[PDB]
Amino acid sequence: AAQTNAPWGLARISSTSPGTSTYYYDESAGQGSCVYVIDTGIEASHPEFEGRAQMVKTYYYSSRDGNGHGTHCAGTVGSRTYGVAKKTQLFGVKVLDDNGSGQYSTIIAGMDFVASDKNNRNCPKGVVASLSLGGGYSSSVNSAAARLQSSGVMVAVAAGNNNADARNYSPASEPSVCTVGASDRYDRRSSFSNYGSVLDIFGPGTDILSTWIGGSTRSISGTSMATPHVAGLAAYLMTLGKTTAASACRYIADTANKGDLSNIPFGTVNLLAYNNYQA
Ligand SMILES: [Ca+2]
Ligand SMILES: [Ca+2]
Repeated sequence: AAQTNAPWGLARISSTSPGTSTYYYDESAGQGSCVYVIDTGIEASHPEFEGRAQMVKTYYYSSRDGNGHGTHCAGTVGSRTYGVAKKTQLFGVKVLDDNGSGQYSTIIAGMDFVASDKNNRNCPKGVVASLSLGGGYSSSVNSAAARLQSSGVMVAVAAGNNNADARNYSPASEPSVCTVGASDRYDRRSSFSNYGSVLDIFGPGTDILSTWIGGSTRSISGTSMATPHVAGLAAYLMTLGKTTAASACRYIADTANKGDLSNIPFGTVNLLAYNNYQA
């Protein structure tokens, strides 16, 4: 399948070079997989989700996304026009309030919730969790991410936007999950992207067009935007049978575009998510 005039990020993950505008992907498109978006919520009624999204848990007064961040990330995972895995099932867990903030205790509870909840869902091709959030180092937050990964969920987390070593941020610094940095359309490390040895992979993160609340769209930037590219790619590859939840991050790194990125500090991987599609 081919989506013409795709958002640059989708085109980038199906090409060995920057500057293309078509997203090439297998028609299976993540069908039979499930992705939990742990964030500010998801506007599930947005036409772009085609009924494939639903809220399953909130830690606040409402399950509504009053911010937009979660809806944007969800859109990059699996919306029709802006998504990597266009037929995946999306589950929203609202651990962030409508200002985009959340206590570590709530974020941890949300991770433990997903580890349990997945046992009540029909996700024959596997389960992914996308965490476009983070803050200062916390061994408790790292431990929760490790548990979620251990339980059989492919965990993808944002490296953070501090232009610093991700070792001082959580859950970015948990080695057992998939830690994602951001690149721009010219294959540069995004100027805000964290780096360091704990990074596993880079994905598109600057000027990413996706769904927004009020049935709208908008373009924003961050490692929060790169993370759902990788989460969606994992769901896509699991549906194809190429990899499993335990090994998807490694498979993605193994099959990535290597050495294409500029402004990568010594000691950080130069690996850009790539779906290796061939018609
Ligand atoms: Ca290349
Ligand atoms: Ca890792």
